[PDB]
Amino acid sequence: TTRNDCLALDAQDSLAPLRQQFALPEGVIYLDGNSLGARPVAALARAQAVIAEEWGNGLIRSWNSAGWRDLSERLGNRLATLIGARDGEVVVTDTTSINLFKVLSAALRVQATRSPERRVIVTETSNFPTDLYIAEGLADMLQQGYTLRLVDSPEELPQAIDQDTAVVMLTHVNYKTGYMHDMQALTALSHECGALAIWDLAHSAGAVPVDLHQAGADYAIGCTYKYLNGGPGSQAFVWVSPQLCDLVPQPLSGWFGHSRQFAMEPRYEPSNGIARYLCGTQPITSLAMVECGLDVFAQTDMASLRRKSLALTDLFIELVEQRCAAHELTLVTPREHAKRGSHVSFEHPEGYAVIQALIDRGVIGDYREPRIMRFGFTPLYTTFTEVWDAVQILGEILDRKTWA
Amino acid sequence: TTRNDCLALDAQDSLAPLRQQFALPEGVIYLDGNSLGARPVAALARAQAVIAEEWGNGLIRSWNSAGWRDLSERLGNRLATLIGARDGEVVVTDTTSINLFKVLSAALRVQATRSPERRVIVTETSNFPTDLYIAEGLADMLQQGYTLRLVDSPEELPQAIDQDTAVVMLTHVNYKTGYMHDMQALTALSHECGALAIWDLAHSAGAVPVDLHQAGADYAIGCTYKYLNGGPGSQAFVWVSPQLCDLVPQPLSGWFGHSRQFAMEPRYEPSNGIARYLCGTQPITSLAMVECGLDVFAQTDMASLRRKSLALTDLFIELVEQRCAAHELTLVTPREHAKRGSHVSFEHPEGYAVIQALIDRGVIGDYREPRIMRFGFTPLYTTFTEVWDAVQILGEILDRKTWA
Ligand SMILES: *Cc1c(COP(=O)(O)O)cnc(C)c1O
Ligand SMILES: *Cc1c(COP(=O)(O)O)cnc(C)c1O
Ligand SMILES: [Cl-]
Ligand SMILES: [Cl-]
Repeated sequence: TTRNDCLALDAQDSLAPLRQQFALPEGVIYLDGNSLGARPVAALARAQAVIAEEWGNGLIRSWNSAGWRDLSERLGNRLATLIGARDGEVVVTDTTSINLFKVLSAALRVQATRSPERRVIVTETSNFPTDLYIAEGLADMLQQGYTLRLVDSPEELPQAIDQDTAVVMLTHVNYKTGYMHDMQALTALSHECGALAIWDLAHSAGAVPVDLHQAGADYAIGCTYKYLNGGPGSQAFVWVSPQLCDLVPQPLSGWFGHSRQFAMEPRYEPSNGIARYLCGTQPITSLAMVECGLDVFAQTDMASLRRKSLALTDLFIELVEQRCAAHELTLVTPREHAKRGSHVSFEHPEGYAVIQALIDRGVIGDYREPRIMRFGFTPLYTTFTEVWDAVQILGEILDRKTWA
Repeated sequence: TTRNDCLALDAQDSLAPLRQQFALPEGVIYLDGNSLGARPVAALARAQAVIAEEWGNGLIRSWNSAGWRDLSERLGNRLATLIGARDGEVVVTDTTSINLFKVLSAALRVQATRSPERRVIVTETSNFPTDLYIAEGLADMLQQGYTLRLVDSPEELPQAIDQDTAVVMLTHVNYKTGYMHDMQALTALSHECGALAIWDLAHSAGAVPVDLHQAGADYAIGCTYKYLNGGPGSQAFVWVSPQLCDLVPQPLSGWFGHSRQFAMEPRYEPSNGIARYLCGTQPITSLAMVECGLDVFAQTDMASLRRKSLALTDLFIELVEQRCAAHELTLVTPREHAKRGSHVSFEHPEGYAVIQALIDRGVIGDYREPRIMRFGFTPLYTTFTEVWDAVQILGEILDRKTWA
């Protein structure tokens, strides 16, 4: 592959116009949109309106006159289009850690009636730390004998899922390796074994095709600030299968989840449907900007984005081997597309130092322990040519030992 | 009292210059800053910088290069100055409902070791609904025999607090009546009885003098979007007495509360101190604007604000009686200052209709069930003359039966 081949790929790229809907800083090749999505141009004006007009002038009236009262649900309805969910099934609220607590609590309470004695939550050792920590906090508070089974690889999951399994809790795309689980198959296997399946979509929603209904998933959660480009710390989302949602309340039972059809008397009464997963007053300025990120996706579809994403990661892996073969890089992301998300990770003995030398030259990925260099490929605003230019900078750094 | 007396009060008002630090809409007399605080002028430019510069240009780098990593703690440190807390004791994160869940869980777990068999959480029937609902959700998830004792008036609290009381959970200023508890005395009595004391400061922080250390309080939570003027749905805060903080973990154990001195391995390890009450990634744009509200308070103190607040509520009550005596208004807020917060509530048979007729004329309070008309007085940006003008509009409405 040559630079000219990459320039041609960009010329043929039907998604090219969508890049213009983002305000990217000059000179930067941003390969960390899997950790903080780049900014849609419209986010600035949207926030200016929330602040100056809705808050500043409307004040408390804006709960009605600016639509704030149903923002979590309208945003959920938009996001649903990207994950095989329907209207009235998704809300955007709180954070991924919090939402996981809500659905894991709901799942264990469903299984306490259905199948008591089931006490194990199966997951992976390399799961995103907060998912582990939240599951550990919940189990520690409940007692007992709720315990966590950490499995050291994806292939060991089937033997760890058995009659003792209350819940299988997995992040669909591994935050370190970029390995992608087969959602439908691991869900079917969880159900076969009697367990409910909870999927963290942080590295999936807006990155790869997801269809929660088709997969038979029970609960899901994820972030809007990564591939969905919602802004820094923008609120997470939660989806619950209509089969399960109204069976039990979730424990973070704040007033926004109270039924809207009856007055707020001393006794909590949950809303029918997903609105029961609402809790408290949401940071509105940050919440409103989620819309700007979602709006860009409306101009294409996840099949088209998946296609460009695979072309970008294929190109990155190929170019790194082509240009940097004579250095000590080890691919940790699967070569096989069905097991691949939208990022690529290489290990390197001085991976931290190389990542910082790259950042020092405007090529921004990130470092994960141990020794992993992670690069996210975001087809909405990443070009093929900038992949070439990024690898050339990496090659220059490695050849010159700039990292030292 | 006359309008000219009010004009003179404004001329003598040493706090008058602080009003100019808020961008208020023309023609509005805003008496709902106890529900959504008015906008500091600086909030717009602050958000513009977060969006355009920190997010848009800095991207993921801003976790370091814009201070995002310690924002919750720096904001907590600022807020601490207003509630008798010290550095390293307060964080601004999540919402009041969520934070209450964190501290109530911590309190019950402390009491499960200290004094098992204690199973009652005492509170009031007229407590803000979400506080009740969160306590109900937690008790319902734990089991058992955790139960809630709802007390129908402030004077009935002493007899409800006994040897069975794990926790006394109270909102310091009643959201409906504006009645203010004696924090120090009810805390002392809770401790005398063996209970821990949790105080919701939603209608207290930034409104009345608070000193959590002097009061001997165990845990506290509150909002930044009311009297602290942080913006719509701006994040809540939580304080924990240093005596208790490190005794147990709180159950919403997300990664931001992990110790910063050690790597993020599979096992959660809480930070020493208040940082353990952090959980997940916070909505940064909304969080940053909390600073603008806190900054105004730095230019005065809570004694001075308390003084002007009492002068405003005294004036409102007096003017309403002076001008509206011949109508069916019933004062529900205590006349006695030591039992009074910073708002005034009147009951009226058609209270809802009167509140909307007032809103229709730009005088904005709110309606609480049943039949309560609530008006918040915010000395940072409320003038004495606008109190006069508001009452004159109320008088015109009542005389003409405009509410019909
Ligand atoms: C305003 C208020 C709340 C708000 O709760 P959120 O979870 O922030 O919506 C809670 N409790 C009390 C007493 C309040 O006054
Ligand atoms: C990004 C990410 C999170 C973030 O959690 P917050 O509570 O939003 O900070 C959680 N889990 C996974 C798998 C992630 O990729
Ligand atoms: Cl990540
Ligand atoms: Cl309120």
